[PDB]
Amino acid sequence: RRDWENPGVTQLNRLAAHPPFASWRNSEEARTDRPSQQLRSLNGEWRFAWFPAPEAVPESWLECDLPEADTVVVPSNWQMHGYDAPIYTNVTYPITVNPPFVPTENPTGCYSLTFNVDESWLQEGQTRIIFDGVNSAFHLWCNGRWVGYGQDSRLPSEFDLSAFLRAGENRLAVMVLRWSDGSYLEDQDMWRMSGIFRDVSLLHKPTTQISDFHVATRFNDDFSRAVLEAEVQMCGELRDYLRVTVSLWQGETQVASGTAPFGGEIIDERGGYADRVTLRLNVENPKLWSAEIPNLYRAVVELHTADGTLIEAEACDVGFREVRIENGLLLLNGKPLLIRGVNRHEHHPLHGQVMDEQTMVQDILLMKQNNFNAVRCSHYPNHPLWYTLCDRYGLYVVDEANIETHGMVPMNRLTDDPRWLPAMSERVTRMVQRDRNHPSVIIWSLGNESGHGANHDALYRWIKSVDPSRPVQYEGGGADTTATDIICPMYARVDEDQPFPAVPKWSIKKWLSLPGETRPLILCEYAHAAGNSLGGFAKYWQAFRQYPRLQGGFVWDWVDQSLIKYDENGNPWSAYGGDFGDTPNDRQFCMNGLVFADRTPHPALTEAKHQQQFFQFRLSGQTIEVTSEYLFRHSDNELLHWMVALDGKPLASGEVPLDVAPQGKQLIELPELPQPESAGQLWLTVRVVQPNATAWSEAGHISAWQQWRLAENLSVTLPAASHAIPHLTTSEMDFCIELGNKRWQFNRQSGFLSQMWIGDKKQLLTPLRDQFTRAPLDNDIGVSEATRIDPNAWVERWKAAGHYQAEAALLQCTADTLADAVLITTAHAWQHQGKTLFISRKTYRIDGSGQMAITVDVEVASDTPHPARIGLNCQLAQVAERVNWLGLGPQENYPDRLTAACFDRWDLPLSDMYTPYVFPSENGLRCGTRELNYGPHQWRGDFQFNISRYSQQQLMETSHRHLLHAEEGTWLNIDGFHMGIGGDDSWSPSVSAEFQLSAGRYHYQLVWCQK
Amino acid sequence: AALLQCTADTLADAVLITTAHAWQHQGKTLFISRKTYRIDGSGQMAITVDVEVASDTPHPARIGLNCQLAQVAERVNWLGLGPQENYPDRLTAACFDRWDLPLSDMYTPYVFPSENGLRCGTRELNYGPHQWRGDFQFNISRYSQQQLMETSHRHLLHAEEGTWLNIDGFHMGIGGDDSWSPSVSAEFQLSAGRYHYQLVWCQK
Ligand SMILES: [Mg+2]
Ligand SMILES: [Mg+2]
Ligand SMILES: [Mg+2]
Ligand SMILES: [Mg+2]
Ligand SMILES: [Mg+2]
Ligand code: NA
Ligand code: NA
Ligand code: NA
Ligand code: NA
Ligand code: NA
Repeated sequence: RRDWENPGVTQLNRLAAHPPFASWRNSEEARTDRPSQQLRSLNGEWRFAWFPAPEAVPESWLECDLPEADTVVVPSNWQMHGYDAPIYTNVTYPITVNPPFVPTENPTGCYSLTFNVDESWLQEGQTRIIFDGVNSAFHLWCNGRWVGYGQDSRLPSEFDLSAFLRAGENRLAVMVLRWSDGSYLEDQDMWRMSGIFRDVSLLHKPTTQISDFHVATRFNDDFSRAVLEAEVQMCGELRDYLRVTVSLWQGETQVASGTAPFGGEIIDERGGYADRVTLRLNVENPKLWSAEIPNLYRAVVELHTADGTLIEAEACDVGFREVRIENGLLLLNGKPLLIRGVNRHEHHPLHGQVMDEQTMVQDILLMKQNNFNAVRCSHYPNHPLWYTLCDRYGLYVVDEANIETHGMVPMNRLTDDPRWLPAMSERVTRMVQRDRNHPSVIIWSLGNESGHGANHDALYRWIKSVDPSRPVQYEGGGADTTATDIICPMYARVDEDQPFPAVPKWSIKKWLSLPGETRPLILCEYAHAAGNSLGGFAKYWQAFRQYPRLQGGFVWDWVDQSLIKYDENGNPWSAYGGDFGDTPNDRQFCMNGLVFADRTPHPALTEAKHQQQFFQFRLSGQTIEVTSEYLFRHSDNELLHWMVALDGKPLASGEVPLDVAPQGKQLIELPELPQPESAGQLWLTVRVVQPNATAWSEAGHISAWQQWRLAENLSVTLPAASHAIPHLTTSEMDFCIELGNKRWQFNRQSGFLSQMWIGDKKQLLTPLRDQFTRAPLDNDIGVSEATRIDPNAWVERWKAAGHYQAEAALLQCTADTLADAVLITTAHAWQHQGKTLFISRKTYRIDGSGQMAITVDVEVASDTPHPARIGLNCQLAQVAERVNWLGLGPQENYPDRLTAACFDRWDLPLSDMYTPYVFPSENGLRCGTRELNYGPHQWRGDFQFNISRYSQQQLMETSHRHLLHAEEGTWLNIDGFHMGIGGDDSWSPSVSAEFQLSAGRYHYQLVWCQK
Repeated sequence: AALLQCTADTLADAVLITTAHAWQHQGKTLFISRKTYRIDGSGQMAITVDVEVASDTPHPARIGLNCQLAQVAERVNWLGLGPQENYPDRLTAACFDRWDLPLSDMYTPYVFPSENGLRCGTRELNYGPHQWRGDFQFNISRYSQQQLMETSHRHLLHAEEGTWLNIDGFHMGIGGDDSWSPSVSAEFQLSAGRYHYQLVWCQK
């Protein structure tokens, strides 16, 4: 019947969806969420055989093991075991678009397992098998007999096996199809894999059982009182002696308990639900749940007889919180939220899409430690443990239906088609039925990038109808359709409109006030983090804080979707689209996370942490004003450390306890500070420290910081008259300056400093020359390709203008001797096709102190695309261990992404001055630097710089980081100016005007000397 | 202005004068100005100016040079934004072109005297036998900034000897969102800390 090519058949003999069950036969166990002997895990070693198509599967496989089969671990994605290749495609479907058909060559994975079942499980009750996740469709057999079928790769499919099992050994056979009509609703931008990638378990339930239960919490006006309402449903034989008891606990303290026989209130002309009952429990002064303070209660649901015999018990963690939209604002417990969120795909560099507790906990800790309070399940229901962790650790969750049809044309071709409504409805309804009791879930999403169809409006209303406790959002069709309670655009900019036809992305500030608009705005996706990105992140947060209805967004995204591969020598390396022979593919577009696949932070993560801080600061004289952005908690685990330093040299510091109420302020007056002796700029740095450890952080954790320039005393003292005077030697080929053990060689043909000597040791491997280009960042490239060039992308504009091929034409090179120094004057023209792009005019002044002052003045043709940078570069002959500098750091920072960096004296091993982006590009820049020390060299001024063993040329010509080779010496790039990196999105120019080098004329000066 | 340095050097085809000044008040260094004057065999004087502004001092109204010329000419010819008075935050209406007006038009008769007549984005200025070239803002009139500041009514202003010239590498915005509180937007305040501009003074 080819059920996998029929959207009308999404399952066969599958049991109803429901909240997590464990069927405890002991109430204390249910209260403490301890393991249940009735819920068995079937994870572990299974038998597996790969086939090119279901027609290739031998009928013998149903009755017994295939000798050809291998023993593999389950859960897993069979691509991770190397049976076939994982495919990385963004929008374009991995299969020919011909709904509801899939390729005849359909990779088929045959899983089997021989397992034991005790007769006690079969003598009474019901035994069901639970598949938490099977990608993308499968048929199930037990002991050779067909059981059922199921689709939707991200929700559990359960089947009753009571009539198929026997005491002792039993064998399951699962035929998993890689492609199915379900694949048409699973076009998410991620690796396309398959298999039994989530847990498999067996659950025993009594015949008379709890088949479902919904927990809800209502409050009075000030949240000082609440009522917990628990609707319980049963299956099996109704008996007057049956009872349901619901008890609520706060730790080991029982807060409330209620008991009642089955029989619900009258519903309509035919009566009510004889198989249901609703318990209502009053709770005075409830401890409220929030991401700030994840207070949780435990609700235990007991099904028992009047005489007191327990039949079975179920339970869940309960978080008392109200979520509602009022007067245009999304409120949690009556307070307006500020969503510091991120989109998070379920991805592991080694295990593919199989999630484990350790990885989940690690992600959550990193998120909270970096000031994130919310996560969007892009773009499907997650592993069930994810919600439990978010409930307990405290994170707001957007639960999203597994529906994405991005590849359709138009995007809503299937979602506006009534014939696909059934399939879509199951993806939404079964998600709600499964996760509705989790307090962490505060918003339901109808899916992602599937246009806007009538099916969306229908399902939007279904959710509003069945669960009025949570708002529903959906971005498809313009981000503000009738299917969303929240304006949730993706990549809409702060001030710039992008008036696309039909689905425009208005400036978020403008969007809010469009005629008749009243809803809150929270970006479902923003700040695309591809490689060296997040430029302009501060601009979003300034807007979020100033506009009440701009309530945040979810960054795109958490982790790079890179996979590990091994070279000829067995060494591991990060691979992306196309590295598995997969084609077509979208190469490196699968990597745009704030952290590498192994969870190591990208530099951009700290920018996010700083901008998402929960404490705001203002300075006025000696008074520091601390304002709390917390909505519910007092600062009961925070103290403020302050430090005043003169050009990196500490002069004073101290610490004051923070005692600020949510939304409150605290004034802190700094002690009378003694005036410094030497000249320089005094800097004030404050940081909030958490003295005590928490569930998500260690003692001493820094949660926020800020800096201010205090008094500055300009140096007005002149340097003592030098002893010696530099000697100039003029030859037809060079201008040589000599002073003591130092020598400078200027080539008169090139007009550049070609060599410098300290003693008899050469200091340069490559002359010191102007540089106006950079190895293109992901944002500079966009979607441009050699086969499909995007003339609008920055990299293409630079290439077309000849920025990368420009040659220096010497216009002037002269030498002059002064009373105490030698002055070399040069002028160069960079041309391409007879076009003068840039003109650099310089003067080098070498005086008796051995210092070389370089003054640079550049002209940039107003009609050439603004250059990526304006500076100098050279390859130093030396390689040192440390890099010391007075400036912004310690991490990588660019003009439009340097708010998190702090001005101070930093010292790091050379290696930390290089950022290992999987896709090589300009990196490691540090801005606002007044002094740089490397080996025997020191550079002073006011510049930006990067230093590493990789030339810009190599970074630009290398596709993967593991292919980079350290070059001889050290490449130094010192810029007077550097273009922003952008990142509002990665398919169009996103560098704001104020961060583009458009002045036309630029000036900077550097002093080079021996440290 | 406290003088910190003033040297003279003779080059292959020119004379180079280098100076350094520090403007102080109550022992506080407000601004430091470093310059070089290069006079070549063609009679042109190239002036390079580099200024440091203490970060803790209120951002300055302008950063430039001024002097009282001995001559009084009838016309002012310039290649820049014009023809009317324009400032950094009020120059959108002005157009870049070659303008030529009588001296009086380079002065705006505001009833209450103040800085006025500025023209921005100017690459060349011509007055009498003088010619200034670069990328600066300037105003030129028979009234000193001092007189303008000390005179309450325009009718009480008297033309001074010669002509007062104010050439700025940079000039602060004039603001105006209201007139009882600071209204010059951040992007138009001179808060960069370090400023650079260059001019060539010659005779034509
Ligand atoms: Mg089907
Ligand atoms: Mg047997
Ligand atoms: Mg998509
Ligand atoms: Mg800051
Ligand atoms: Mg205009
Ligand atoms: Na807001
Ligand atoms: Na991507
Ligand atoms: Na505290
Ligand atoms: Na590259
Ligand atoms: Na006046």
